Amino acid sequence: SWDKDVYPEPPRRTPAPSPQTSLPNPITYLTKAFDLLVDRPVTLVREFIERQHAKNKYYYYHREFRRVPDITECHEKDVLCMFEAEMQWKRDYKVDQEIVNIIQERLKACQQREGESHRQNCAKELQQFTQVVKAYQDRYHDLGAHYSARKCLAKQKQRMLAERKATKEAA
Amino acid sequence: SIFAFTHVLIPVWIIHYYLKYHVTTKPYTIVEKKPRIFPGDTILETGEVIPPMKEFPDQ
Amino acid sequence: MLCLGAMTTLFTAMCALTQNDIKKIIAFSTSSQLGLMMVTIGINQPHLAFLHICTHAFFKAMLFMCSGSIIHSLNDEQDIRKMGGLFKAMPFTTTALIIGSLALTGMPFLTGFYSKDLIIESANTSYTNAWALLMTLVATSFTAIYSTRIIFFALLGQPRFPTLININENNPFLINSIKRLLIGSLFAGFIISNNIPPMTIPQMTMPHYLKMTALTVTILGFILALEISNTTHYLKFNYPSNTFKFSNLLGYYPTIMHRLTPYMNLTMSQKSASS
Amino acid sequence: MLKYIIPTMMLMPLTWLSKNSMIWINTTLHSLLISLTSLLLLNQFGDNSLNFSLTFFSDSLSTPLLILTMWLLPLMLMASQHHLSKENLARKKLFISMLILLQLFLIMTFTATELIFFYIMFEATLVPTLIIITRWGNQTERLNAGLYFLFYTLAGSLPLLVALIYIQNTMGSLNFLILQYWVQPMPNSWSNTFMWLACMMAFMVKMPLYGLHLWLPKAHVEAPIAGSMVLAAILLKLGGYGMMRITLLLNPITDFMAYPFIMLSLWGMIMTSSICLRQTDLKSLIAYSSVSHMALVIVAILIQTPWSYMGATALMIAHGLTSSMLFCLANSNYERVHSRTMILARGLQTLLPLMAAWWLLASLTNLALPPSINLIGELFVVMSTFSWSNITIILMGLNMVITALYSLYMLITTQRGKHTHHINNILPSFTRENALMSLHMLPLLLLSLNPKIILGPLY
Amino acid sequence: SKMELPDYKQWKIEGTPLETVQEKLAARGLRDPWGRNEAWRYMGGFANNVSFVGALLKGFKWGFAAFVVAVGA
Amino acid sequence: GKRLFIIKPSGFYDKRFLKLLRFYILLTGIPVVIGITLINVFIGEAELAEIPEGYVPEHWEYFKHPIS
Amino acid sequence: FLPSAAYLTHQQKVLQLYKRALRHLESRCVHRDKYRYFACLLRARFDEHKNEKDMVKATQLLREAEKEFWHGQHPQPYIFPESPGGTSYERYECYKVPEWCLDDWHPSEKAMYPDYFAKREQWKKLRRESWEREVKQLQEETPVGGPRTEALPPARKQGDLPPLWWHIVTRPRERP
Amino acid sequence: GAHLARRYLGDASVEPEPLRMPTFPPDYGFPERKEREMVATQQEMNDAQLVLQQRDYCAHYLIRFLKCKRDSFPNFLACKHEQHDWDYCEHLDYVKRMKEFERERRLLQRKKRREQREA
Amino acid sequence: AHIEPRYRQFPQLTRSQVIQAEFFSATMWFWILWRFWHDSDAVLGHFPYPDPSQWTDEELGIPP
Amino acid sequence: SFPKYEPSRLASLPTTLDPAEYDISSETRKAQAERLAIRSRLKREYQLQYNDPSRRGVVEDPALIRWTCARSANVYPNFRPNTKTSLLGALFGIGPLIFWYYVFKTDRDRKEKLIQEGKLDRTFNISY
Amino acid sequence: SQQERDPWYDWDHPDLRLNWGEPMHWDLDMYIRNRVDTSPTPVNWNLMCKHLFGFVAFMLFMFWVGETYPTYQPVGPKQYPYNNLYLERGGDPNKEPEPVVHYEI
Amino acid sequence: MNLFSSLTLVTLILLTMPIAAINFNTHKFTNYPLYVKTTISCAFITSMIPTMMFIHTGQEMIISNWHWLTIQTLKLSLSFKMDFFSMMFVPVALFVTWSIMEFSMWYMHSDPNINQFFKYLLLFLITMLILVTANNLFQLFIGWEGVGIMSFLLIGWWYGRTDANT
Amino acid sequence: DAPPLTLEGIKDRVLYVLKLYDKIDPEKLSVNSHFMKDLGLDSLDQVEIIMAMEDEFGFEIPDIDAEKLMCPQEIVDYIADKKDVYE
Repeated sequence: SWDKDVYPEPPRRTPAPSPQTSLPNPITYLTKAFDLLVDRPVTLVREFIERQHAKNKYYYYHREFRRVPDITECHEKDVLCMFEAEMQWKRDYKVDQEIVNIIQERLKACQQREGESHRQNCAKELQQFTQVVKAYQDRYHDLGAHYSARKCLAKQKQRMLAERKATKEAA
Repeated sequence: SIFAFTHVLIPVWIIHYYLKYHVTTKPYTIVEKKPRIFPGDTILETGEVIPPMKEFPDQ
Repeated sequence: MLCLGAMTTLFTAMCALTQNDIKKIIAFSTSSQLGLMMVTIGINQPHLAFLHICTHAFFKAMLFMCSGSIIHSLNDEQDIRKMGGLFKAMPFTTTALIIGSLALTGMPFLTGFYSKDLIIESANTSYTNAWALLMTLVATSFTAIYSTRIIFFALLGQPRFPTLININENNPFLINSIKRLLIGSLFAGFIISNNIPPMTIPQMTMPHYLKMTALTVTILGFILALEISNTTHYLKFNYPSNTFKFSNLLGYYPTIMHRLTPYMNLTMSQKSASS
Repeated sequence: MLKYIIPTMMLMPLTWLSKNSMIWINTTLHSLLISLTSLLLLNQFGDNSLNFSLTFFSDSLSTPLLILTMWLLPLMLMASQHHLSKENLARKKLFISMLILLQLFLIMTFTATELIFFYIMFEATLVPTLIIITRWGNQTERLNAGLYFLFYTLAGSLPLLVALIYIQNTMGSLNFLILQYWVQPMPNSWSNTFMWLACMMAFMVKMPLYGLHLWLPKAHVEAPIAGSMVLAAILLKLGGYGMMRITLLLNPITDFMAYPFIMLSLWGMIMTSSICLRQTDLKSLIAYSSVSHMALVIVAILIQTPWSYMGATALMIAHGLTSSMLFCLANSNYERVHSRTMILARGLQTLLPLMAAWWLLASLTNLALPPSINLIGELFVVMSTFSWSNITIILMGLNMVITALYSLYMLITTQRGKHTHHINNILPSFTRENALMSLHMLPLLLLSLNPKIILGPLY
Repeated sequence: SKMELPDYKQWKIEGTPLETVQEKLAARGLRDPWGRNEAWRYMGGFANNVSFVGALLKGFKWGFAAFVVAVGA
Repeated sequence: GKRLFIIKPSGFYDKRFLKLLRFYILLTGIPVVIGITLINVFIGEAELAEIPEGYVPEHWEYFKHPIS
Repeated sequence: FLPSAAYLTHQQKVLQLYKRALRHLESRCVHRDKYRYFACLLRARFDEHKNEKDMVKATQLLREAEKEFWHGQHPQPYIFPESPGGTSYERYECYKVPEWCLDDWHPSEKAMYPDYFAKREQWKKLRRESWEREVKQLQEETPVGGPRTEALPPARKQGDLPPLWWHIVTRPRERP
Repeated sequence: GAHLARRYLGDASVEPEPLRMPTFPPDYGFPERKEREMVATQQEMNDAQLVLQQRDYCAHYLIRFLKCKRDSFPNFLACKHEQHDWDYCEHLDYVKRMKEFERERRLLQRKKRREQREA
Repeated sequence: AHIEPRYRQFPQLTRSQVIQAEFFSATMWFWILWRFWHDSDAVLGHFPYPDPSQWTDEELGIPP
Repeated sequence: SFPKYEPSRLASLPTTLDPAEYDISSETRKAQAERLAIRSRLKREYQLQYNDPSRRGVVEDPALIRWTCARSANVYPNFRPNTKTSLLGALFGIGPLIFWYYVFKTDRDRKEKLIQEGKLDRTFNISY
Repeated sequence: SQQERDPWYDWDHPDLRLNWGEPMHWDLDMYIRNRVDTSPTPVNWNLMCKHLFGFVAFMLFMFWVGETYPTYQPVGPKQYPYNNLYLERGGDPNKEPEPVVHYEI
Repeated sequence: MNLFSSLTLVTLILLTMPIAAINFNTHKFTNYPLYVKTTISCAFITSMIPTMMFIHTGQEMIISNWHWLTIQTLKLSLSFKMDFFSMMFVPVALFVTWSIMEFSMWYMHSDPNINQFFKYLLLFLITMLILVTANNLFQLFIGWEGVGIMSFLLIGWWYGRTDANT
Repeated sequence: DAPPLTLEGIKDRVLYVLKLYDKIDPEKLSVNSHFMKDLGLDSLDQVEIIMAMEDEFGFEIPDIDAEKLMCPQEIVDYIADKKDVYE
């Protein structure tokens, strides 16, 4: 499976039907025929493959890193300091795109689960989604295509400088 | 006859082997607008009734 | 939505007079049906339009297949002229065409009644545009009259077609196919229409001349096409009076646009670009 | 990539001392070995490029184009017999070794660190194609075609060198990485505009832009088939590659002086897609088709969006494949009827019942049928340009309509309906021609399955 | 392949529309139509085919008996 | 005496090319597909284990599929 | 515009207008009995003036007939669905494979059809067998310094087949 | 209709307009009449997943109707009496809305009538 | 036996096509009669269309 | 009976009513006879090129090759700069370009000043 | 040149309508059949275009006359339960309700 | 339940084997209409089942798999849905098209190129199905232009008759 | 899609429908009987005849060939040529 903290669901609910008819229920006949025709040979196939790979194993590890300090603690030129700093920043940009992908997956999940009961029990996800995407719009958006890391720093200085000057002369 | 239902069954077997295992291990995947429980019915897993709709009058 | 759909509906309804090709009649018929579905989306009513897709689908699948049976049975001559009489000669396909055309307009009351008249009732009980309702009403009358004309000129006239007739249905496949699709047009429209969860409000409360008025208009259209036929029985030869000429050249739109716009852009490609 | 360079130097003299009736199998087999060898490189991971001592590196701006060139070489070569078969063995060896040298300098050009080395290998790409198209162009103005080719490419490409020497002695050395790391914006003076205008104008001439695209169509109608495919696919996509390389520097003034070039390319795209509707000389329709697609590429490059660059490289790779194929089918038709004119060769539905399927599939890839990668490119460029100005989508869709119109007209005109009943010399199509068809299109569909490779460095 | 060709002057015109056009054009005073062709169109298994409401309303010649069965069941 | 000789252009060259094409995709299609089926029926992919206390592995064995 | 001559005649133009006007009345005039009425009315209209010895009267009435015909023609006339303009118009041109082909086949496929290919080979030997003397002598004997016509005379002089015949005889059967 | 003709061929003062309907207010002259039945149990109706413009009055019949149709599936024809009860409730809602329209018509007509008699 | 044409005469009819023609058309007509009597009352819409809403006065505080 | 059916650039005037056919002179019949003779001699030469068993290749049409060379590379001569040519080229070359360039000046000014202010729908406008 | 020249003359090219020796009109790229068909129109040209534009402009004029004069049955607004159906519009689930409850009629 | 998704996917996947069958055939078929008949018949009888489950429960679901180009903040897998419209539209189109297969068996009995005709018609069926199942809008565009191209070829079947390819 | 024809049968059909006509006679009627030469009828009725052949056999014969047939033998030959019916 996965981590149900990070890919959560609402709890499952199933109601019990109750005929009120005496046909009785042809789809029950068909799902029992499906179970006995299909579900047992598929289970035997996966069980054989389970044993055949349960003989011997491999492994793989998720790659982790150290931390280079920052771009701001490199000098004017620093060809080999900025290299580490900017590739670390670009890997953060990659993992951050995938964070936005995961949050949009959650939003689509709440849309398709709740049916037409949207605005009850999905406003939490739209709220946190507009939160995280307002952060992304503020930070990574208007930096063009030849981003390295330095334009992000210039946009950062520009944004906090404009907000500081606005709140100072309106304070 | 037998050629026809093996022509139908071997894609059922292949795609149901595919649709259980890899599709289930991928988390946000096949998802459902849930079945619609009713204020007189009960739950299969937990199990209790919802109280019914109230009095009728002028029905 | 509804303004454009009403424009299409009246345009093809006016356009489907004096169209001696069978397939072009059925084309203008299905364009008028899509005009009804654009008006149906002109009201906030998607599921009636979906039900109409289903009924229309079985409907004109069966209708094109009957028309193709006729056309291949007489050597692909394919036109209304030189085809006149067909009833009592293999009445299976004539039966097929009359079941199809009676399901057109919803003769009271069949699978074709359901979607089409729920559409006109929901359109009349709405905040509509005072013009689209009238255009769709006139176009339902006109689809009644060209359904009358395809019946009357394909089936019941004195037989006009050449000799050496090879009119043949010693054939299992066509009779099985026509069989199965008329069985589908009889029941499956109501079968699909009945047991769906209604995602709208059934209006159900219409005044005098607002619920039976669709059937009234289709029957008076049958009266109008009947008197057209009885005037056609005579021997008069009056002149064409330019509504007759407006209906033949398809409202002049395909003619004048396909002669004008391939002249403009291609002459400018000669003059500016290539030269 | 010196393990790609030195087998090309060890492939050339083998063809020289190859015996009679044995040049062909040796060259074809060893170029296919080079194709597997090229397929080994595709490794570009994540944050950086993949570097190699000073001269060499690889990005996805360069890796699919390099794979495209080395895959294109046997296809190029096997198109290039039966129209010099009666010529001399020595002249045949000379032609094949000339193409091998041209491939070598193309690999040199795509695997370049410095823009100076890129300029050297740019006009090294220039020189052999001249001799090829002017010698074997097989019409009375192959002279004029080679001459227009050489003078436009030199006379545009030349002040680029002076601007590159200026960037050299104002910023130190000219690695792509240092220019990622030592760049600084140059504001709206006038000399900044002139340096940007020189560099971008050299590349504009290479694209071709609409102001100077009379360069192309003579050099396509008056070339042999190998040089035709090289010229179109690898030279135009090499020009776009070079623009993508140089535009990392000089960002702040392209918003001020890119407005004429975007306009010129859009209106020229509309005019060129209109002019390749109504011409004769069936070969030239695909030439102006390539002009129209590279105009779309130019608009995509200069509006500076990551979506735009991904769609730009996708459109480059897809149009290179499709235009090379469609040139090869045009050469097949010219083998048949000895005409080059459009309205003469007709029929080809009764006759040649499966060559028509490859014509159809090529014209549907040109039409942007939706699994074609042409459509992926055009779609991303449309998204980016509607983000750019919110009204220029009308020119895009009008281009789309006219593009499908002329490509499908080129299909149904010559190859739908009636032989002229006086041609009476066509043989059924050779296995060689069909082999070139299934060498073009099978990698296009098998790239269309999992196309995450060919998108750009802004993946 | 024989065809056996049901022979000439069997038609002998007698037909209703062609008889009307002969009498009207002879009232005009010409008496010369094409004449004897389209009697095969105008008699045979032809010639009082059903009228317009009859072909559409052909349904209740078998539906009433089954409908009375449906009322009784 | 009714039947007639229809006139087709040819079949030989077309069917020969497509015969060679299907047989030469099938030539190394069967070993590759059967071999990768043997791979995922015998050797297995990997497990999702973690980096232990003070250990440095290869630059491979960070991948799921074994042929990768 | 015709292969025999250039001028049609006055009579030929009158007659072509007669056929076109009668066809347009066929298209106007369904149920076929009112057609017979109006068609004999048209025949009466052209036998109003059988005794016309004048010429300018005839051609001016012909021009007024073109006026009165274009005033009342029909937009979609019943054109026969095998003619050009009609519904077929080489509908079954899917298999009108020209017959200079069926000579570039593989010899096993030629071993499949032995006797027909022997007969085609002896027809082709007949074709080249009688080209030189007959056709060259007729095409240098009978033409004047201008040929000045398009229908060509046969080999009526002495012997074998009339000239210029291969792509007129060996056309497809129009039902392939 | 004909009320449309009266509104378009008379004057726009006395004849009311839809979509700007509540103009002379509720409890204008009421004898303490407001009940507004509301037997919906709206959270349970959220649990039943109904539609916008159906989360309204006359929907408990819709609840029972969907209940019998779900719980009795091969019955193509049985569940129609609760369906007609739901249609009868929506008929009562339609009569209610028409009462609202013609009440605003009568209020506006008589009040502008009286102030025109006094003016 | 096969099918044979004829010249200017009324064609031959095996009785299978006429029995399926009778069967299909008359079952349509039985369906439409059993649709009109037994169940609906779909042309007439199950509810009396009222007069103007009540024709009553002292309705919720009408102004005198 | 009718306004005698004017033609246009698209409406074809048929050869039924010219009406100028009917004033035939002897020189017009001589012209039609010469036209018939020219098509006769050209078809005769065509058939004699067309009916040999030893001919393998194409029919070698000179008219199509004439038209292609007259349309492709025999346009640049002849040519002269008139008022008509120069004005029409300057009106079809740079006119529409400067037109859409003005409208892109307008739309880019609107977009720049608009998001300079901050009244846009860019609460989320991600795919830059 | 192309919707004229009726195909019963039986010239050489069966679709190009050409007989191999002609001046080969300068718009042979465009005046062919299947691209531009210049048959003689049955009525006129100016009469055709003026009637078509008159009909389309008449339909647009009556579209506007319909748009200024709507139609409607005598029907009031709907009576939504939770104050014009809050909590399932735009949101703010516990912050700003506007209390307008319906009073019966 | 995974049964519902599995049967919808097999009703999609049954519409592939005739096309790859004739492309990989090399031994000539003559009962290819019989083959298309039985595969479309079983596709219909397996597509009536999930709609029966649909009206039996409701239970709407979407499926998605095999993502590619997850480039920016979006992504796209081959992803298609089954809600009310894509439930109760697909057996209608299948039933209609199976009858059209029957009528094309009889009507096109004479042309000896029936196999390429059925290839075009069945490929058109596939593409219209992909249009009427998808929720990813790019796949809707795929179905859109694919049925456009199939309409082009399937009108221009009869080569010659320049009215038709016009 | 298979009605076959013959020479003798289609000649009998053409002679049949010529015998059906009013103002000629079946008395002296045969295949070698010229229309304008020795049956005395007009060219107008001759083109009514060719109209009848077109209206029965379902294909337009050209207006150049509505001029110069004048006899039933060449009519049967021309229809057999247009329909390509030999063995």
